[PDB]
Amino acid sequence: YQPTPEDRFTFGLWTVGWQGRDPFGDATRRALDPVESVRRLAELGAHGVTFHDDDLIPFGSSDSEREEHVKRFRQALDDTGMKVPMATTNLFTHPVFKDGGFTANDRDVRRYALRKTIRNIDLAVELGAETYVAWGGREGAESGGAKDVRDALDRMKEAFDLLGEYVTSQGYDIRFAIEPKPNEPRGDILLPTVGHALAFIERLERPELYGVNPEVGHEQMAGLNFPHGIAQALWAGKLFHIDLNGQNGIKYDQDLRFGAGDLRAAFWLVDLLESAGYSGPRHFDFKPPRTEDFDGVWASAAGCMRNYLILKERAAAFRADPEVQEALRASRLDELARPTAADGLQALLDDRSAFEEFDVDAAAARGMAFERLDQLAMDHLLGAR
Amino acid sequence: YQPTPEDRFTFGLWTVGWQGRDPFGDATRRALDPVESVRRLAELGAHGVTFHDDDLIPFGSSDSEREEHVKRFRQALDDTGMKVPMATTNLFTHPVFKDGGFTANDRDVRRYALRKTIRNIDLAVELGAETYVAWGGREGAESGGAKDVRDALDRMKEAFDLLGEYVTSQGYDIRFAIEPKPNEPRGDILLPTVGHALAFIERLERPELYGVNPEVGHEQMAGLNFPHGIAQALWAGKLFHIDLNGQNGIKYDQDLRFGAGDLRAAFWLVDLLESAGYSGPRHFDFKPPRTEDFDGVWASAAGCMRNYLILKERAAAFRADPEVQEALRASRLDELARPTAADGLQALLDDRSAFEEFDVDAAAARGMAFERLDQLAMDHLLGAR
Amino acid sequence: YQPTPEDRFTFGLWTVGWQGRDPFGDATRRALDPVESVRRLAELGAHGVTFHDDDLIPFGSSDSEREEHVKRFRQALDDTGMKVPMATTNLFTHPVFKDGGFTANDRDVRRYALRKTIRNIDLAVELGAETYVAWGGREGAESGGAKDVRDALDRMKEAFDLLGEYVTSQGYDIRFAIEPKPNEPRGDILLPTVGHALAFIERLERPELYGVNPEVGHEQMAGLNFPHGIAQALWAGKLFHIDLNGQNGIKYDQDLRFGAGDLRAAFWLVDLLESAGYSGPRHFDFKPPRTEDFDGVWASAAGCMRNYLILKERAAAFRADPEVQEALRASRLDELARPTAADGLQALLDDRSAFEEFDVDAAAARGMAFERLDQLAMDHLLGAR
Amino acid sequence: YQPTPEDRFTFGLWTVGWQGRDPFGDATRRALDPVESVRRLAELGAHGVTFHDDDLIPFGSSDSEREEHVKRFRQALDDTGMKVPMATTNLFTHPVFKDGGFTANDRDVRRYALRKTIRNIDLAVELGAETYVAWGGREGAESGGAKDVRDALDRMKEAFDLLGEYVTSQGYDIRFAIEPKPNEPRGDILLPTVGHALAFIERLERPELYGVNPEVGHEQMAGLNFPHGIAQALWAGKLFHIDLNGQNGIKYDQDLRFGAGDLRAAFWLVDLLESAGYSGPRHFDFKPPRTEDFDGVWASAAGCMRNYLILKERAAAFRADPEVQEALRASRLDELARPTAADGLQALLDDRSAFEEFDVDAAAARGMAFERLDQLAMDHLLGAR
Repeated sequence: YQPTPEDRFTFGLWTVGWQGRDPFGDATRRALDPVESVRRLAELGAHGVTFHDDDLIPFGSSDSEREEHVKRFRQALDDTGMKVPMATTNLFTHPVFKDGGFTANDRDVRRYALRKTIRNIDLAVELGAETYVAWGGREGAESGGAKDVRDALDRMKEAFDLLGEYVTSQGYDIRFAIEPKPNEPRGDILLPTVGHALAFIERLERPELYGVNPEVGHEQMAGLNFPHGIAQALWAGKLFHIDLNGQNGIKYDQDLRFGAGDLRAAFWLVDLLESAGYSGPRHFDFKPPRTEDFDGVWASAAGCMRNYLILKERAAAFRADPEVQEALRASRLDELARPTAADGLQALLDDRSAFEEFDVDAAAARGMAFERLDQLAMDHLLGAR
Repeated sequence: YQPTPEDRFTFGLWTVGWQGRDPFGDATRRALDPVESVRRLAELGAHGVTFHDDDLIPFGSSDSEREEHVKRFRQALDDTGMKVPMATTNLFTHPVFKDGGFTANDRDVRRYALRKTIRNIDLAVELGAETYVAWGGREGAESGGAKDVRDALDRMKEAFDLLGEYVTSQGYDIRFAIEPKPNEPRGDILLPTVGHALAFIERLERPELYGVNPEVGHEQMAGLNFPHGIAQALWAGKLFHIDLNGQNGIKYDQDLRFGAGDLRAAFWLVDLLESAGYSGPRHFDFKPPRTEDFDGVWASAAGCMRNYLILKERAAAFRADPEVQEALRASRLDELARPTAADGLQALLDDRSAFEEFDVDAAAARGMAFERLDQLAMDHLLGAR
Repeated sequence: YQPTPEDRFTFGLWTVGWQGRDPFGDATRRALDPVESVRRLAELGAHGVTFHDDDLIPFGSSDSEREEHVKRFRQALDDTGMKVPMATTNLFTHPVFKDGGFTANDRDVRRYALRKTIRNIDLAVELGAETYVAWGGREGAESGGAKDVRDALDRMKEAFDLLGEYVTSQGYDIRFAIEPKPNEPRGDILLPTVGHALAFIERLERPELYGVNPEVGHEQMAGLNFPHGIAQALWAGKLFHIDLNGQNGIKYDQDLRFGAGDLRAAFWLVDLLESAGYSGPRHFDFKPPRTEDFDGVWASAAGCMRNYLILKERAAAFRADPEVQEALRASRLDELARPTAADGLQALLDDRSAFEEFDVDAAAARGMAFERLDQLAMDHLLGAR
Repeated sequence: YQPTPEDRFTFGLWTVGWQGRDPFGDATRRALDPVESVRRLAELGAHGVTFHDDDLIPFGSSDSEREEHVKRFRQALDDTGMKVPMATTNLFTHPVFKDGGFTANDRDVRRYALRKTIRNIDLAVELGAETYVAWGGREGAESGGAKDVRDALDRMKEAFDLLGEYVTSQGYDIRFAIEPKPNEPRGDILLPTVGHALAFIERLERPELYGVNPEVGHEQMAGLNFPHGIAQALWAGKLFHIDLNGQNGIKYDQDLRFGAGDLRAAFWLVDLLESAGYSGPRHFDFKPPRTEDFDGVWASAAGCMRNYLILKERAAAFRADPEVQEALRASRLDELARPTAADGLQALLDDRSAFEEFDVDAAAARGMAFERLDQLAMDHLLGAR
């Protein structure tokens, strides 16, 4: 189950680079030079890497220090053949963003947030990124009176419209993806789920430039079904990027390697992405646990890819199995894909078999056969067919 | 804190009428005649009542039995001055709906679901209802292979488009409101949150005819902030109706009386609805606990209204307090309501005070004063000012 | 992966017999005769069945009807070789138990609860049961003032002491197991977790007669790690029985078949039970989803056993793998099993290598190698070694 | 609602001293000198302060630096009249504790953990502390194979027994309190709830020296009822200390000021503590949100005390109200406090009114009147009587 760059696996600099600082503890690992992570990831079979501005260029860097950090990074990409398909802005770490970036109560902070983002969009484009992600991790509140949410959504819309105006005025081929999260580090975060982010996009001036970048662990922190949220995103044509990791239920954001956490959810996610033909990066936004040394870091990253490729094999075996195809008909998945009333409203109204002469008890007695189908899916996942 | 019909408080027949059957227990109360609930509610100060088809007319009723149930009900409304502002369909109780109504795998069931709904829209209109609610409580799955969610959302869209075609062809003045719930009775329910429902509406043929009917306990079962979800719904112009009750966290749907559960969330919800000038019904979808006899039923219903009116007083006192108005400026709520960049993109790009000469440390050091503001809100809620 | 009666798999009458009534829906299946479930389970390879009094003998049965229900049941057990290793009382379904059985506020109800339980202990003993389970599903509250919890725990202790007095006075070889659940059907249930139940047992007059009967889905409804709770129960010598099913996170009690829900938790549970040599019944307290007809019922039951036997194979393969044994040493699982200070307190106090000359940075730098170990566990679970 | 030192309000150095570093963000406030927090707290009306070793004496301090930090601190206590009723060890921050302190897999780390704790027990005693708290925040695991929980509980028991041996050999008047938490910073933490900690104490060599120190937000992170857990702790005679804060449901540990989060739970907690006559410190383990400057820090701390005193008034008014005393009898709270069968087992067995002639339907029909009682409690909390 060896990955190759064709599998389109990508990683954040901040993932394998996480030093292990948590709310209750100091760093357990030294900082990684981005050039070293690029080389180590390429050896593992990754396709590319992603970055926040502040991961690549230390906050406060002079223009000259900046050019030198970019130059070194670009040499590592050239040396390894690694791509940079996605970039993003850090609008959460510096104290200035303690009440948000785009929806900070302080107007000067909001204007600053926008300028910091625009600087990084120019960098992302230069590096070849196709998607620019926005995670508004500080947009939200711990208390009810601190944030009027209608006014905040006005400010959020204003920020994203200005960014769309900038990209279109520059003629850039880059699209935006909004990354929802329900809470942490704010007590509640605005646009908390895939659904909220999708609904919000429909009110922007140029909705076609924006999609979503959902994350496994994020939707699971609201106890939601991640494959169901991804199916809605695909149905809307808005899955621009996806972030893969593991999460054990509703608690703090664990960022476990992909495959860990809810293993059956990972299976159904892989089945969906592969059968819908999603062609974007498979990006891992995870943290090697702070229990690990560098060897455990690389083992953790390698495990992300391995688990995706194992699940891909099992899902493909499941859908290809004639016994499963027969079970899917037994469960009327074929009838779910047929229109309810392609004959139209009037014909439906006139159809006595739809109501007056519909035998509800006979219909009610038909079993759905879902448990046999689900055990076939279990047997395939476990290699017990 | 006495309600009057002007306060627009409404109740489901199925609320005070709940017999107390739960997953582990038999009914503890006899059935209520709908006419008796209408009279008892009117004495309490309610404005009106709502119904599922099957609450008013027993499933399977002949055409003549039907006319007689409607006649009696209409006489009680005339006798009391009670309105019927909202109605809905039961697409969840009968075994035929065990895999859904609009998104059942069986096509015949879906066609049946539509015809059952249309019959009840004609009734609702006759009774004067302005909103028709749809809660797809059986639309969903316990296992991954049982429901292809893209095909299900196609079927859901098809159902709602047909309903919009029917209403517009009949010239009815009625709008639809989708009621999201994340789980229960299905393991996961499609359109699980306010956000998912809003995003879905934007893909229907006539989005202007559809809004949301969120419920307190429903969003709280996903651990989400209910006032934040309602602010997004209002921002989108889609809050057509609202359902009020109480819920203690992420667990089964408790349907406690309004004010019970998360009391501070109830406060912030009332503050929002009143300050945004929401003019729709305040509907209570709750269950008097099965511990209660009929006297406890009416005490429970009366408590719903009482708690709304107490919270309304406290929220109004909060916003009117000059010391709070001063705290809100101290916290820059006024600056949140001002555009970030009404000067436009180019002026922002050229503004050195937004980046090159922005003093990030001085901005970072400004406290937000949110804790003093939140303690003023606590003191007002508790009458301790 | 074929079960045989030696695997000690057991099922509740009420499991395969569940008619599909939920809070929002009518039954989808006809009632099963207990004799038919005994025969169908035996054909599937089960070892035995369990029952509440009211599953076997309809509530209110005359003494003669009772003897006849027991006679028929006993003939089915004789015909099939099925055992009855556990029994329990229904103290939750009848309206009289709406505020509890042992901790009802009404003293007459509590006395009734005790007499109903004692009648069934005599039956259980006659049928050969070794464990008598108590699930206090109605012991709890929806509101704070309704139940003084200290007085309720006094009543709970009094009930269990009286039961221990009865069993010992009769010379019965039966032990009790308390089954904790955090909520549902009450808003909060007393003794909500394995830990609470264990702590409570230590205050009974004869603690040696009582243990716990934990359930997968129950602990997971509090977001707790089920294998960790079972390890504490085993550590205390109190795992008298166990109930196996599946649950997807914190929500209503789903009662999915075993292996469904959190699959990796099921793996770690099986690893623990098998390696600790638990010798009690593997009992399934699950519900075939109401989507299913009778064929789906039996497929669901068969899947419970199949998934246990697959997980047993994978866990045994994991622990037997020399590469895993080597990983476990790399992670110092061997050092965790050695006493910290068998040399004693004074020697520890005098040992300069434990503090004065302890090199904390060198210790801090050692990686734990947990991620390689966990990927070996994933590869074994998935058959990808 | 002005606190005075008689109200026994205490605060951790690390509470008002929290610099605002979170998983996603840098500090927003400068460090506080402990002497300054002592003075500022005393002006606010606090009774005392608590500390981890590392809050008072920077990790790695030489013996001389140590004596000087203690001297300064002791002068501030003398200058202000502040007490130190509780102390604790930091076994979570330094990287050496990344896999735990008492249950680290590495034996050398465990021995180190013990020696670090013992050094601080001598300090606590010198400073006059009556309770020594242990929060094993790093005792736990992110993956199943990393920690054998039976062996870990052996190591945990061994650590606590050695500490009890030390205290008794020194003749110290200090008792221990175990502080449970379900998760964070480990994926699952050992002894995750009040119940688990209570059950564990019963297996130590000298159980009388150990109790619990539960925290509001901790139990609520498992969705449990905090007042119910405290009632069980009181019932067992094990509530040695308590930590007060606020938490909005199941998510990361928010540490909001007391009264924030679940306000009705705070009310019922205060009612219990006051009516049970708990005489220990009311300690606040909270964090002023990182949005705040120093003025917001002190406002936040003051709000903790204010909210306790408001809730105390309302709970006392509730219990004193003749209309509530009458409601409590209507709901048979008086009958809950009477023994079920003080007449004994045989008399119960012979009592035909307990079964043979018990009218279950008449008993079933009695309403419990809980909703009227709960609305009286709401009216009292809100000052709307």
